[PDB]
Amino acid sequence: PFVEDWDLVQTLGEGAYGEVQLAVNRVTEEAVAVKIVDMPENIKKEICILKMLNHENVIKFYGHRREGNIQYLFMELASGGSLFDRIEPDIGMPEPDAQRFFHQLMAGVVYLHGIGITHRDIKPHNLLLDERDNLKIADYSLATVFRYNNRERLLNKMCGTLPYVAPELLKRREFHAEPVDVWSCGIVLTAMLAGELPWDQPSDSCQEYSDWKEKKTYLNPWKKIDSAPLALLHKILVENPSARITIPDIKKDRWYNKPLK
Ligand SMILES: CNc1nc(Nc2ccc(C(=O)N3CCOCC3)cc2OC)nc2[nH]cc(Cl)c12
Ligand SMILES: [Cl-]
Ligand code: NA
Repeated sequence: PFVEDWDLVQTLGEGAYGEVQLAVNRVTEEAVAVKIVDMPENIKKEICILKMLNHENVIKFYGHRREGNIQYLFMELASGGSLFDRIEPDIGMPEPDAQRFFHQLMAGVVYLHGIGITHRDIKPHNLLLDERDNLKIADYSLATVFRYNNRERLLNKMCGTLPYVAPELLKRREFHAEPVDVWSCGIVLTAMLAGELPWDQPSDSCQEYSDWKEKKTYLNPWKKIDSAPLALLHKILVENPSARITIPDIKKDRWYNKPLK
């Protein structure tokens, strides 16, 4: 299987709609990633957002080709695979590696927000790694514009992944985009530091979430996390989105700025 000059050589991942393949150019040996979609107002938006992206912690879009019912979206390859696969279950990863990834994730998210794009599904499966283990935010199939001509639009559509999703998204008819992405970054931070997700969803009927709101940090996963990163998580995973820490203030946090191995 192939497309114009590229061979499709290995399945890198399966998706709801699609598949991502390792594409290797027959002549040049360049290797890229190609997302293959069967059957497009949506993918029209997606491609449009994809052509905006230019930042070292965001997956680069190379171009696309339509061949019948199939669209081929060519993108930078992340040959390190996903962050998901660097997280040891029940353990996490070393704190200095978690911090570095968190810095890189912030740099990507600030970039996105700066161009008025929200990603809306930040989680370790969507955070890929290049050959030097530089983090790249991938998959813009749920991404959308929240700021345009310097005017913010609130969101109303429910989407994302329940364990990463902010509580306002389940309780409010409309909500601001930025604090939803900040929240998912805090759940990613927890996963990195504890190798476990704290709750099934941030709802009033989920006991693990009530436990957090009651500050029972002698329970897992919090008891596995050092007090400095945990103090940051206390400012990110705040139920009311107007009281939640913003990225400019994350950048002032004591753990964020702590030198580590
Ligand atoms: C899954 N999506 C993607 N995947 C990749 N790369 C890779 C992802 C996973 C692996 C990986 O460990 N494997 C082991 C298990 O069998 C599959 C490959 C390797 C990758 O590269 C060589 N690069 C992308 N760039 C944009 C998207 Cl979107 C994307
Ligand atoms: Cl996890
Ligand atoms: Na698991």
